[PDB]
Amino acid sequence: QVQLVQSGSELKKPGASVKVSCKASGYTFTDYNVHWIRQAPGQGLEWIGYFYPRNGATHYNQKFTGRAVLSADTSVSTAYLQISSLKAEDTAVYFCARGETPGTFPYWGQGTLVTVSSASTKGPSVFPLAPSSKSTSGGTAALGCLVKDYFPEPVTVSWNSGALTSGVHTFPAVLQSSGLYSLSSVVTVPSSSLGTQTYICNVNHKPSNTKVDKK
Amino acid sequence: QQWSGPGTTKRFPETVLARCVKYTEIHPEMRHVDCQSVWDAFKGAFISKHPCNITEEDYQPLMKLGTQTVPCNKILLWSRIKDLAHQFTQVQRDMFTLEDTLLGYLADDLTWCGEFNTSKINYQSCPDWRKDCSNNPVSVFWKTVSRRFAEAACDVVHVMLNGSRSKIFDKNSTFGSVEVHNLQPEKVQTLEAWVIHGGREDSRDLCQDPTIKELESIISKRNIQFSCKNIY
Amino acid sequence: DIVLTQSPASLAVSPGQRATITCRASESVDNFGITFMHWYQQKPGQPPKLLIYRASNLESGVPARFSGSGSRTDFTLTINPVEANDTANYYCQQSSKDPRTFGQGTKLEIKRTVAAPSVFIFPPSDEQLKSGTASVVCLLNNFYPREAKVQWKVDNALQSGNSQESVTEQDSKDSTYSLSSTLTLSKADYEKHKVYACEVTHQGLSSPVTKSFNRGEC
Repeated sequence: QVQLVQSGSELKKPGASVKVSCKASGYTFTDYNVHWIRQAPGQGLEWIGYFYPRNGATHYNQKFTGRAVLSADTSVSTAYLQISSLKAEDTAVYFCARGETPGTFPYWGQGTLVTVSSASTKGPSVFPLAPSSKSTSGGTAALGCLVKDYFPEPVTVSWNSGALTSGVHTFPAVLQSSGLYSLSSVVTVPSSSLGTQTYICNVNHKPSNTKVDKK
Repeated sequence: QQWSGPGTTKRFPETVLARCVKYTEIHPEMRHVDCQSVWDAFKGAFISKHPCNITEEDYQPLMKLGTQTVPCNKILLWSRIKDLAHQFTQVQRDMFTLEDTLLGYLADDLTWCGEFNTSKINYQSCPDWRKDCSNNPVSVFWKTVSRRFAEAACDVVHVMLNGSRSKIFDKNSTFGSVEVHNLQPEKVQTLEAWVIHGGREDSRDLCQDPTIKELESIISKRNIQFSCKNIY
Repeated sequence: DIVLTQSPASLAVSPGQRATITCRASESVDNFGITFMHWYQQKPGQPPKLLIYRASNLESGVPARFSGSGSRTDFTLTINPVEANDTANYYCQQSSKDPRTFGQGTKLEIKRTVAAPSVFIFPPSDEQLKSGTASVVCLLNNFYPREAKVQWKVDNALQSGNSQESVTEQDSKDSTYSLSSTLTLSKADYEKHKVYACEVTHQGLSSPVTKSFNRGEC
């Protein structure tokens, strides 16, 4: 089946050059175009410019001219984008997009968050947000994991190694007064299963390589 | 050589610049191209050459500056009539043809000539194909673009073939010269060639008529399919 | 460019009723028999699945609830049987000229009859009190249709400046909001006081419920 897969999130410095790479699977690479489309967070969408992989024929938007240099590889079937000499206002989400013509976009990649700052990455710390010691709620008891201190944004706390999905109430990574991000991934679970099934929360922060666990 | 033909039409670079400007205006193209530079590569393809000494490698800078991905399966081969081929692609704009391609939309219904000595358009006279020589650059361009379009054709072909002549399928056309040799039967399987009873038919036993029976005699020794639906 | 602005800024429709998310172009995008107006539905945590493109064509795989009418000036997107899983942004996008700028979006939300909160409170852990700062949370549920705030009471002395708020988005089936609110004192200001209660308020409530716990006696 036709699909697309693009590269992961990147914390850039001011002045650095982004290099997003996609990968086209399910279809022959020489037939259609590989567009790029921005999303600044909480904002609207913004077109960059599209590559033609049949003979290398590029076309940019008038604002991004010179900064954007599209390329590809016809053998490995990977599309590209490069924006260089970055700065702090340009933090956004980019997507690779295939259209049936220019002017439509049916098929997409999954998303790439690029963040421009100068500070260092901070791995998170976990806290067992303990359940209610006055244990009177019927079957609506809850325990959680107070997670603090991200410098880069995206995390997907796996809680019980992915299995825990029902009850998981994860909050947005909201910037705390200190200056990092923090949320409170909790679990609304049956009071019986709260004491029975051990709730080993396992977090996942990919730019720090941090994989800690807590019951 | 030069003479005994209708020459180049009036307003040649303005109609070349306008025509494909309508192409980058209406179709959002997979590269927005320099319509001016298209005409400079067209000028360098044939200008101030000997009309009956034009080969196919003179036109490939234009063909590599007009590289489309003409959708396969949705294709149409035409022959003989132009007005009913125009009506059949106006009912069949889903199935893209040579009057819907970029290069056909550039040089559709145009003829060009040029005197050998210096940089001028020969506006008055023209090398005819039978009467002077069949190496004129208009037939060179139509041979090159029908070769590329019939090679990249695929799946199901739907040829319209009129029968108003006594020869329904003549051998010496561009159809029976390059199109039916490079129909490429590894991707094409079934060939619903659609014979027309318009005009004056040569014989009865339609679809047992002899030239379409010669095309029903399969040229491919893999023996890919032939079919013949009629239009009454 | 062509600049396009989306004329309803928000919506709040209960399911079974209809909605209309329109936009207005500055000039004609409809030239030579083509109009270019392509709507795009984007749920959060999801790149936009394509909707009505060239102002008529519903794409295969999309439900037939959607009916979009494009023109040279007026571009409606009406959804007559709206469902609970439609909580998304609905962008518009032209492609007539070579600038291909989008709209800016419209936050469609789903109107639901206002539930009661279920308040929880959690004291900070022993690893929290041995690691430095401390943090008391007031986890709610079904509580934030843009209504109101928690209110902190530290030994009946209010403590502002150090109380954040984090709202989750609307759910896909039951439409459940919730809210964390931490209070980040030091070790000394946590060990200065005894009662650490919080007083929420809701439109779905009729009394301010105040959960509480003593300092280290839970």
